[PDB]
Parts: sequence; structure tokens; C-alpha cells
Amino acid sequence: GLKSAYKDNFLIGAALNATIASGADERLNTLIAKEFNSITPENCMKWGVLRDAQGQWNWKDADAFVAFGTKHNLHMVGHTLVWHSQIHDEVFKNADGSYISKAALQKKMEEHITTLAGRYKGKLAAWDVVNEAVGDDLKMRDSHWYKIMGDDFIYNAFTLANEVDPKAHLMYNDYNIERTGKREATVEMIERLQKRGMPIHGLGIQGHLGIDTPPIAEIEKSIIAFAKLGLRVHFTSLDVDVLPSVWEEVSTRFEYKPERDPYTKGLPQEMQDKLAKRYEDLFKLFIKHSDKIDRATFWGVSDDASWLNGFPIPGRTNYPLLFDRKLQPKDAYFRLLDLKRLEHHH
Ligand SMILES: OC[C@@H]1O[C@@H](O[C@@H]2[C@@H](O)[C@H](O[C@@H]3CO[C@H](O)[C@H](O)[C@H]3O)OC[C@H]2O)[C@H](O)[C@H]1O
Ligand SMILES: [Cl-]
Ligand SMILES: [Mg+2]
Repeated sequence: GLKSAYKDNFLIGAALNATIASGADERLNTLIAKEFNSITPENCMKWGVLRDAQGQWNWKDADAFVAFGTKHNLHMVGHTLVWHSQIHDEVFKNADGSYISKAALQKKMEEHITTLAGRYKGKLAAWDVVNEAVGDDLKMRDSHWYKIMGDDFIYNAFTLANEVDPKAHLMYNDYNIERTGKREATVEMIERLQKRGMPIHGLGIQGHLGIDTPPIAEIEKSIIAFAKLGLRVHFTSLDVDVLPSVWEEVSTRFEYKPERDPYTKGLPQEMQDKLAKRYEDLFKLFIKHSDKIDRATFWGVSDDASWLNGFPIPGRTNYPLLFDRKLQPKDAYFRLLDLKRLEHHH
């Protein structure tokens, strides 16, 4: 499978939802063991999913994920310690809406990281310590984290994670950093935190790509720029959106319309071909820069369980991954295998 074909290049990973990570699906257990040598929990280690609004913890799904990776001897990436999404407003705010102090939030971060990264110390090889800190306007994202703590929210998150599990490979992770503008803003931020002595080992490019954009050349610039920071590059959340885009009026663009969901009956072969060529282009690039890249993780296993079916428009039928809704490999899968099977060396 993919993991074996790409053995000499990088890990091949998948994000697993809680149903998959339970181990109850024999067909996926088989598929995953064959294809992937790394996994990431799709949701269960996120603050607002793992904990309730009162801060109470429920380990069932997170433990099941770690048990699954241990059972199958898979490299495991924790996702994610500090992020502005899927986290209760109660972490940051009093019931009246007012923000708590920097000191009070720091205490909460310390408790969260110490507990979560501590539980799985030595079991998870890597952590997405901070996710999505640069805004799409290229300034620091105006989250509660940032408004209360400043850039110390990032510095302190990495410091704490490194104290709790000194052996973990600590990553900053973001989307659209394949693109000019955000790439450079991210480079500058990381540069300035590295200067301050922040422990950081890796840089995650999410890789939520469109069928057309961004071009390979922009992605290449990012691989090269982030590697120059002395960081290992990971592609963390790969998928290819094949459906009409709403990214380019502004307030109805997220509503369901049938014209924006044109493949409910199946993805036609011509689009299968385009999708296969797009993934092939991408993996050619990755192979080219295998010296800089530790991992390529897909944000799901099969198309039936992709988040892009419901984002950014609820209820669509998307086709973003390497396995179809019956778990059969798509044409894109075979193009990826052929890149390695037919590789030329001395
Ligand atoms: O519809 C219910 C549920 O939604 C899906 O999970 C979503 C995640 O996949 C999503 O992951 C983020 C994707 O963007 C970035 O890569 C980020 O780093 C990821 O955490 O987060 C929102 C979730 O709703 C599941 O597919 C499905 O069961
Ligand atoms: Cl899940
Ligand atoms: Mg282990």
C-alpha cells in the first residue's frame, strides 16, 4: 500500500474519526493497516470535544484513538493543544461575556497541556501544539487566545508542551500557508518566536487544496521557505475539493444550492481523471522535496467520511480523498503508487 511505496520518502497518514478509531470496522482496520503508518485524531483531542464547558474531562474516544495506534504500531499525532475553534467560550469568558485575566487563562492552559500531553507522553510522537494563529488578513488571528495573552499564547503553549513531553515533535499547523502572503507572515512569526527560544520542531501545512488552486509552484515555495527555518515540513490535512467554490453574494454563499452540488449521482470519469492528475502533481512535488518532508496525512480515509461533504456548505457530495464511499481505491490512488513503482534510480 501507500505507506510501503513511500517508505523511503515520508510517512503516509490519515485522520481518524471516533467511529473508525473504535476498532469496530474490520474493513477499515484492514485498509488502514495496509495503507497508513501515521494517524491523527480528527476531533477527539480538541479542547471543546474532550472537555465539557465546566472543564470536566471524558477520555473515552481519545483513549480509544491512542489504543488503536498502539495496537497497529502507528505513528500518532496529537491534534491540537491550543486553537481558537472547537473550544468553549467558558475557557475565555465569564458568563457576562467579559474576558478573564491573562493569569487565569495561563493557568487553564497549563492545566490543559500538562494533563493532555502528559497522559499520552511517549505514546504520541508529535503534537500540533498551536493551530491557525495567523489570520487570513495576514495579521495575527484575532482570537480570544491572542486578545487576552498576545503572542505569549503561542510561546507558552510550545514551552509547556516541551516540558511535559520533551520527546514529542512539536508543530505549528495552518491552512493557506501554501500561498503568498500568509506564507511570509507565518515565516516572520515563527522566526521571531524561534529567536525568543521557543521549542518547535515541525511546520504543518494543512493542504486543503482545490482541484485547480493553489498551483504547485506556490506550494513549492512554502516547502522551501519553512524548511529554511530548520523545521521539518509535514502535510497534515490533505484533501482536494472538487466542488464549485464559494471562496471567490458573500452572506448567501454558504447556503445549499443544487447548482453548487453537481455530483450527487457520482463523480464522472473526466473529473476522476482531473482529481488523479491533481494528486499526482502534488505527490511529484512531495517526492522532489522528500528530504524536507516528514509526513503526508490525508484528512480522512474515504470520501464518505470527509468534512468537505459538510464544509463550507452543509450536505454536499464531495470526492476529496483516495478511497471512495465503498472503500475502493480511486484513480488518484493508483497514480500515487505508480510514481514510486516506476521511479528511476541507479
Ligand atoms: O459533521 C460532523 C463531523 O464534522 C467533521 O469533523 C470536522 C473536522 O474534520 C474539522 O477538522 C479541521 C479541518 O480543518 C483543519 O484541518 C483543522 O486543523 C481540523 O481540525 O474540524 C471541524 C469538524 O466538524 C467530521 O468529518 C464529521 O464527523
Ligand atoms: Cl470524530
Ligand atoms: Mg507506542
